[PDB]
Amino acid sequence: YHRERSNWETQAQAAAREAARLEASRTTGTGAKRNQGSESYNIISLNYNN
Amino acid sequence: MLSLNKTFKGHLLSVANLALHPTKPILVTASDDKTWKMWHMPGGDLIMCGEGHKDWVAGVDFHPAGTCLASGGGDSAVKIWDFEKQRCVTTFTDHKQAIWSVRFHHLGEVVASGSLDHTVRLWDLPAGKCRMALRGHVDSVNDLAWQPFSSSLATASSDKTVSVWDARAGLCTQTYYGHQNSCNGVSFNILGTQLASTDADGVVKLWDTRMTAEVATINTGKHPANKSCFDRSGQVLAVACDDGKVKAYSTTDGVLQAELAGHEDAVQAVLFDPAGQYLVSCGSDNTFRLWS
Amino acid sequence: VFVRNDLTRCGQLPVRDMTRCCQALVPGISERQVAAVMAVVDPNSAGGVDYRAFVQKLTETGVANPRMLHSAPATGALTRFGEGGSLTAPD
Amino acid sequence: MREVISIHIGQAGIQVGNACWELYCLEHGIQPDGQMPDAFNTFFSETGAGKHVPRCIFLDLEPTVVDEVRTGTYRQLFHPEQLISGKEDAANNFARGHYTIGKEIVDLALDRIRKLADNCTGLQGFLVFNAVGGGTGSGLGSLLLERLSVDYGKKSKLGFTVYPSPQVSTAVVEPYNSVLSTHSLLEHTDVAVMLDNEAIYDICRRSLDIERPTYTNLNRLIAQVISSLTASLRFDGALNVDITEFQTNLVPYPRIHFMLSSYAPIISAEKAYHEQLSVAEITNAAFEPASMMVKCDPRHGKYMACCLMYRGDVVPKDVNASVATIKTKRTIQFVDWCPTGFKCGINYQPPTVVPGGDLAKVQRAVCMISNSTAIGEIFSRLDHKFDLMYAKRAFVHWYVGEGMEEGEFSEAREDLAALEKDFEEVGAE
Amino acid sequence: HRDVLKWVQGLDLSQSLKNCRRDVANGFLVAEIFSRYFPADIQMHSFANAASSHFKRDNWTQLQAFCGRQGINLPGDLVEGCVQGVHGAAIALLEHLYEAFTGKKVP
Amino acid sequence: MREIVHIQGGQCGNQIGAKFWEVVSDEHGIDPTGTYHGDSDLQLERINVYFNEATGGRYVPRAILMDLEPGTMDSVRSGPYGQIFRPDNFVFGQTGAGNNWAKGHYTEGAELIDSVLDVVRKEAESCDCLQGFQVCHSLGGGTGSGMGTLLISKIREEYPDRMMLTFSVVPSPKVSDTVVEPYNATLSVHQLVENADECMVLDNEALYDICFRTLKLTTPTFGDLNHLISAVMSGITCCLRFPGQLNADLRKLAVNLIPFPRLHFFMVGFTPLTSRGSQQYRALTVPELTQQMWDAKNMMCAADPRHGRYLTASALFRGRMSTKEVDEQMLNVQNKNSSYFVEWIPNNVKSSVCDIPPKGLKMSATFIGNSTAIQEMFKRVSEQFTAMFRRKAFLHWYTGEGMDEMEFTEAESNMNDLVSEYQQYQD
Ligand SMILES: Nc1nc2c(ncn2[C@@H]2O[C@H](COP(=O)(O)OP(=O)(O)OP(=O)(O)O)[C@@H](O)[C@H]2O)c(=O)[nH]1
Ligand SMILES: Nc1nc2c(ncn2[C@@H]2O[C@H](COP(=O)(O)OP(=O)(O)O)[C@@H](O)[C@H]2O)c(=O)[nH]1
Ligand SMILES: [Mg+2]
Repeated sequence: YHRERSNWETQAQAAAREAARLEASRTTGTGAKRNQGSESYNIISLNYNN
Repeated sequence: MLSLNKTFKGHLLSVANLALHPTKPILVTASDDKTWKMWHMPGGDLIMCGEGHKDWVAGVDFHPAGTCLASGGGDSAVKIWDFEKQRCVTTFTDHKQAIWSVRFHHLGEVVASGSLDHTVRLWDLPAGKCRMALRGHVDSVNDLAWQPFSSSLATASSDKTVSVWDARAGLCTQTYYGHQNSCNGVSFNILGTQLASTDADGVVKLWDTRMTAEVATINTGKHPANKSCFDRSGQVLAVACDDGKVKAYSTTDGVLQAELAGHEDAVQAVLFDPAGQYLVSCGSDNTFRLWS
Repeated sequence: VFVRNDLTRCGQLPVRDMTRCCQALVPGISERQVAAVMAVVDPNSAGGVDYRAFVQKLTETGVANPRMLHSAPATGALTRFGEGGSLTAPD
Repeated sequence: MREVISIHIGQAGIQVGNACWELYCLEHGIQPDGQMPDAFNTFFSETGAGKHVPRCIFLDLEPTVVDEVRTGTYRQLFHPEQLISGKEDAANNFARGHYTIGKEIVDLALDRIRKLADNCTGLQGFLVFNAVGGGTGSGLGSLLLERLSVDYGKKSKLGFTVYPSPQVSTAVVEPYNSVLSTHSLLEHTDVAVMLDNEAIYDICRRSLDIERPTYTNLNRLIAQVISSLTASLRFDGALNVDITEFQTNLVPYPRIHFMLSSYAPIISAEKAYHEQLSVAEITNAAFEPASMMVKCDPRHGKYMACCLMYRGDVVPKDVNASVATIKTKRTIQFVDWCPTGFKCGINYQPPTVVPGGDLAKVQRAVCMISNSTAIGEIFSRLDHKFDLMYAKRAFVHWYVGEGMEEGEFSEAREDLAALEKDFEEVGAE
Repeated sequence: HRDVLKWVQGLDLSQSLKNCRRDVANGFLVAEIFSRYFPADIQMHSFANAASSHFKRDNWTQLQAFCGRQGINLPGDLVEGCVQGVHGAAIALLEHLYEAFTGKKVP
Repeated sequence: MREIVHIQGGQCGNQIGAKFWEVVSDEHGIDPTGTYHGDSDLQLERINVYFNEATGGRYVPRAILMDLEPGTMDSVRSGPYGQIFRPDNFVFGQTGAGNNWAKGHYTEGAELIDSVLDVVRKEAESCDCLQGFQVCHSLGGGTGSGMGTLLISKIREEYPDRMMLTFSVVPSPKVSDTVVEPYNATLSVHQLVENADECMVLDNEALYDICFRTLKLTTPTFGDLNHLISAVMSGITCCLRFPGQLNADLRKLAVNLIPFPRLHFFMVGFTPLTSRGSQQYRALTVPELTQQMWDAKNMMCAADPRHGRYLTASALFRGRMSTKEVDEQMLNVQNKNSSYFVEWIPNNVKSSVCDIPPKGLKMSATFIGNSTAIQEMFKRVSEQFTAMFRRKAFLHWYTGEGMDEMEFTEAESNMNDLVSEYQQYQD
């Protein structure tokens, strides 16, 4: 039981680390800085970003 | 061009003998399960089945018209069944010894039958009585056949004697002792000129009607060959063996030509379809697989 | 049915209106029976719930056999599809 | 008194009977406990004091549907000895349900019928529910109806049978089972009402507006058809009909005993308030091909006789106005040798509404059961199916080894072929 | 060969031969033949059809005891070869029984 | 009331059986101690199909575990849910087959086959009416293949009217666990044709395809493959243990999936196999089950259904569903691609609806399909067998145990008989 639980814990920890990296990159805004617009306002409807 | 393409089964015990319809692609087999089953080559499925024999059905035979099928069993019973209504017309049990083989006449009126009483009897479907009984062998008559035109009846038994007879008068014309051991099956040619004898030596010997000249002598497997047949093409002779092999010997191409080892047990029946390309073989493995 | 009875395009309908909708869908539901599902779906709502949430919760919590509703008032063997030797635990 | 004995065979029989007896206990006010808090004598035999039991037997070879009645919401209603279950099912095999596994359970079935028949004084007939696409319904239903004819002579038998659909069906060997069961019900059943699940599926989708109908939805509005057939026996009305009245106005020949079915007002409550259900408007919905309970086109055939079962607030005047406007419509068509092809039956009770069904509370209703030559289309579609499979002996060794001989397939094929020939020549001008 | 195959078919045994060497190894087929030739002496009730070595030895021991009582002789070496499954011992025992029960010749 | 007797052979069958008895006893609510801890009354209604009531209220599984290696039954005692089994049914050998079909079938398996039949006869007579015999074993091994097929031959002769279920795992195309697989596989399937009423083919490298592509398991444990196998075997016997709208036992599945007697080799697959990342994004609906069921990557055999036409099919649906909307998916899948379905069988698909879903899962389905494409993984084994046997290699470890070379030509020809009759229906 300990061996197979360790195997599943390694799988779930790899998955959770990947999910945590993606969530951190989404929250801090570093990810898709290629796709991030400039000037910090909506260019179509002239309203401030939130 | 002889390989395995289709298989036909449906019997619990060993298959004793088999035959084909005279002008239809249907094979009727008689096995040790006390039944006779007809199957279709193109589909592999059964069409008709008949039961009622008390013991193992030793052999089956069909008339030239194919209306009446005879079945000789191990309980000394010869049952004649009509395929049009699936009705057993007659059940002759006058013999007290085991019956081996049957052969209908040219017109199909009467059929000769061999028993273990060292005699060959003649039975009629309408009369149901013995018309003529002949005795020319000291052992059980294993096979009987009739010529297509004349009254040349060939009887093969375990006494190593093939008897050519005139059974209408109840007399034997002559007997030939070419076989070195017991004989199980005599297969005529397309005409009545040549007859091939089976033996425990394992040789396909095709003697003449009266000259008895062995034109070709060939060897078979170690076990004794039991069943023989001649293809309608006039150049191929099929011989089963009890070692699990069916040999197709060519008359004009190097004697032995083809060997089929698809079977796994002793084969006791071999025939060729009327088309001329496919052979129907039986065996002790309860699989009457038709070779292409 | 709830959209048809909703007159203001709210997304919410009151208790009597949803009782009428439930009776239209199938006759014989009591107003108390509707209100119990109202309280289950949205506890702190003063009046009226989302009929989308109501239908969604009923369709997600519906069962095939009326016998097995009795257990309604440990995750499962097949629901994991992994940790195959970790199904249950010793002691 | 008037009494009918309902015999439900097979998985379709038990679940249709579950929905049917749910409706009948609600009509008379019988609680599921079995106690009412004189019309009930048609379907219920009042045992002593304070208890009414169904006049039914629920027989199936598999136990898995008999037991859910025994532990459902109707534990105390049914007599425990009338629900008959076996060890193993026929398993979609006509040979099993008829010869091998069905013979040892029909002897207990006839004993239960004999106790039910002797209790009732005047027995009107036997209503048989079975599925010809299954093993027990086709197989055991055959052997039971063989015994019912030889033992209870001249007593009427009505067959509300579920017949396989052309488009979609739930099994593979239904063309074998239904074709063999055709000979069983051709010579024995006095009335055979054809039900097709695909047609009831399409009825539910376009009338009740249910995109995903279920077997429970289907059996609930099959029950309204069965109830309206027997509604005149239980409750009084202007134009009373009986079981013997039902045959003599529908079947003109002994070998033609197949009829369709159509229940015209089938609406949800959102449909109901905007619909002014008049007698003429409902009767036009009865003869609509879409409202038929079997997937056949009455336009393709022609009507032979029809039966109109009206319920509720129906005056005997406007039923005749509905008949007159139907006759003048050219879309329907009648045989020339039946100039008065209508049977009208009016009852004075609106149909009951089950708490739990998709049907609304309506004031008037119509069940229309008609004999026509369009039923030759129904048998012709599975005639092509059975001839296709039997041509190369597929799915035959399951039948041959289980007692049945090979010749019973071709005899049932010729019997079905002769039934097609009768339907074509009788309606011919 | 053909004579012993005809003889074993004529008794109409429940067991089918096929591979006869493996078929007659357990002793059920030879027990059936002996029971047909002596219905009162040998019954199929006292024999177990199984591939177990102990049950095989039990069946062949009963057969040996009863045939020794009745005078019919089969080789013990052939019995050992049959229970060990060597090729040809089963065949030779079959022809020996064929000659012993109803006497004919071997070619 | 329609009892199923489970029999396991070899290292694989005991490991398959250990996960099988974990899954079934979980949805029945049976603890490893032996008591009952369920929360619904539906579990105790039909529990005698798999568990025998004992003294004190304990439930003991109807399992017979056999192997010629005695250490392997120590592994099933060591496994979880290992103390529920009766110690008497743990019939054990001493020597071990060692990947030899002949050692398990004639020489070393014969001394143990008397006691296995002793407990099978004891177990069958205890219950009221048998519904069939369920066996899970290997074909590439020596115990599950040699001793298994001798047992299947023995219990078919003694009990001829009872059904047979073989969840036999077959040797793999790509990578093989042992060299002598085609010798054991061809000899096992020769005995399976005339004995097994229906056979269900599993492959390990088809299971690895499920665990990698669909389940997104980066390192699948060897017991995770048995979880997928146990999910299917619990689904075949679904309608017996639980009520449903359309019921179908193992006999009704046999009469619909088997048009001709020798064509009883199926390939199967469990439907709602979803990863945990994609768990939240998929709507657990009936159409999402049906098209994923018919997908080639779900099926647990190496044979691809796209190559050959479907002969018959069977669907076993569990949970809250609609009968029309289940059935219309089966008519739709027969018309959108009609080339993959045989023409002389109308309505190739059978469907059953069960009302009790698996525990923790809202709705599931199980597929069984008889196809003429299953000959691809028998011609492949015949390709492996004809290479080895023609040079008579690896044969002295088979001919030393009593069998001759003629028995190899029996299985070689009978393997080629099955692929001949499957091929002529593909045309
Ligand atoms: N209309 C309707 N048909 C049903 C219902 N239940 C089952 N059926 C029909 O039953 C057919 C299947 O055959 P079954 O009735 O289940 O077979 P059986 O009578 O139980 O016989 P066995 O299966 O051998 O036990 C299907 O084609 C369905 O159309 C139902 O509740 N309503
Ligand atoms: N899916 C699966 N396959 C297994 C398992 N155990 C063994 N196998 C397979 O079975 C084959 C070997 O069978 P084996 O256990 O040695 O059979 P035996 O020696 O006859 O008892 C190998 O190809 C393995 O891949 C298991 O738990 N699950
Ligand atoms: Mg059923």
